[PDB]
Amino acid sequence: SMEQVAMELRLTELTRLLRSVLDQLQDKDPARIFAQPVSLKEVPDYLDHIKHPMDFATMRKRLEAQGYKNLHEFEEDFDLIIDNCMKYNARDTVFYRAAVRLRDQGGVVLRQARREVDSIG
Repeated sequence: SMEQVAMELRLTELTRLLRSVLDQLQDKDPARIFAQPVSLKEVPDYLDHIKHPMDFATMRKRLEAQGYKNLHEFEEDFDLIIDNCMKYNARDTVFYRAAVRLRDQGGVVLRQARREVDSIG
């Protein structure tokens, strides 16, 4: 149908916008602490601690399969990155601190992304 195509164009355009959001968020992680999944070879107990691991590469795979239907789903995944880190790692670590800085800086980007998603529809 033509309606299915129109819906698919909206999804493609959301995907375009979330790709730009993802790039901007990942620039706020210049140490690349959150770039890749936590290694289960190097942290073998990780899944005993963290039930839903997340990282920027995993988000990018979902994004490119157009697997985020709305901004809420994308934000859920970004929040997992931060929240998992702040539980696994103690307050006095470079990892925890990187997450705090990513959260604070990403808030600005996400605030305007929400306005853009509503605005453009």
